[PDB]
Amino acid sequence: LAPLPPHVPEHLVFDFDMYNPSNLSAGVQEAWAVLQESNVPDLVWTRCNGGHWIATRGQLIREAYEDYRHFSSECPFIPREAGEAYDFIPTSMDPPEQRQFRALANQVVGMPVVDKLENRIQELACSLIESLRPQGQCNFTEDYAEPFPIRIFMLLAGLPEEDIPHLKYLTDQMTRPDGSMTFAEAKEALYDYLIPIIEQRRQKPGTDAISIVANGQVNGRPITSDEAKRMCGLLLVGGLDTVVNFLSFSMEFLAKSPEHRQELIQRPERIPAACEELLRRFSLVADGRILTSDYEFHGVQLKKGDQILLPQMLSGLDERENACPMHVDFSRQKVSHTTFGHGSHLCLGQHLARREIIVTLKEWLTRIPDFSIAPGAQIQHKSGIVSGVQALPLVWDPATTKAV
Ligand code: HEM
Ligand SMILES: CC1(C)[C@@H]2CC[C@@]1(C)C(=O)C2
Ligand SMILES: [K+]
Repeated sequence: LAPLPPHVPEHLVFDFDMYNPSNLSAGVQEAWAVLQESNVPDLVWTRCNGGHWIATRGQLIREAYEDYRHFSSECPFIPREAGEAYDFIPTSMDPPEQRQFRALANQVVGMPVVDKLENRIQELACSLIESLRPQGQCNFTEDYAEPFPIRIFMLLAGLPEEDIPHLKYLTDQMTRPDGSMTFAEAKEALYDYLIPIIEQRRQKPGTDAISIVANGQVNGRPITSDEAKRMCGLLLVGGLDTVVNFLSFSMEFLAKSPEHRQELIQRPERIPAACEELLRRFSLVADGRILTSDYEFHGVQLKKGDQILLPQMLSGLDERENACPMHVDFSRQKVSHTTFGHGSHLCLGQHLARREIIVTLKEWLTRIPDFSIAPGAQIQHKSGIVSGVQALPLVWDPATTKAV
């Protein structure tokens, strides 16, 4: 626990640890939701992880993402040393400067590429599921959650699949560090990987995402090698540590809820709406901002340089935003969340992510309609900048499945 700063009143202290929350065994979203109990103020100070503010309600989270003059993306991660080393583009930049880089990132991960990759996304989902179908069991995180999104990103990026173990290790040290590497060390190893590839693709431009970023233009002028690396690094993290985790939270839920499986089996056209409700209930990201100057926000004095965690996960879990927020309702009329961000840094890979999710739900339920958590298993979650699932053993009777 770090020393309570003079300007922070004792009454706003709530020592929540975002990398190892106290109620983790009840589920990671349940763990973070203890910040929304009756007794907790809208804005708390935790002495964990060097000390920082935590906005616990959607209203505050949304408001702070909107106000980039007061809440800057220059230092967006806790701990402070990770935020300071963080220099990915466009996420480490505030408008106006940030905006020219979004258009180039959109070219490689936006709807354009989702349409280039439509056939391969569909084919890989169906192939991986058909291969598992006759087995009557799988380790979902290793057998589908990782390979499906990761192989698609490595295809898009023109990178060999043999590089996956190394890159997935490094990306995971930036979001759920095990202690072996600091953020700065993981980030520099990621750049060390990309440096030579970017120079080669600048000399001999190809069709892959690294070539397109490395030879791209930003508001009509050529991107620099340095800028290309800082954008590429960010795409590698997005590709290897977002959807990968979300798919396991969703499959864990479906394995525990036969009535929700039945609803999507009976009415497959509800899968897009089901995806959005699952994106709210199993929201999983939490980054934040740094105060650019002293500022009074919602009755609380904030000081220049103070870090504030604005958990994207928390907005849709707020009861003031959604009634009975821990219940999954595929017919929920107004599904409000900030799972993909809020403000000018809204996720650019959200269309790729929703396609991957929707394809997985549809193709899994077509072939393996009935499945459950392996008998006796207790599913364990992990927390960080992006939360996840440690392992997800599933079982089913092959006699209830069908080959397409
Ligand atoms: C379930 C999946 C995903 C979730 C929940 C998610 C969540 C987020 C969030 C919350 C942000 C904003 C961060 C901030 O404001 O500091 C963000 C930004 C971004 N995400 Fe996604 N993401 C997902 C998938 C992806 C994928 C597959 C990619 C592909 C690389 C990707 C690429 C990006 C990019 C490039 C940005 C930066 C936009 C900017 O800073 O202007 N994301 N994402
Ligand atoms: C917070 C995020 C999910 C968003 C995209 C990848 C991520 C870890 C970043 O560094 C930005
Ligand atoms: K920084």
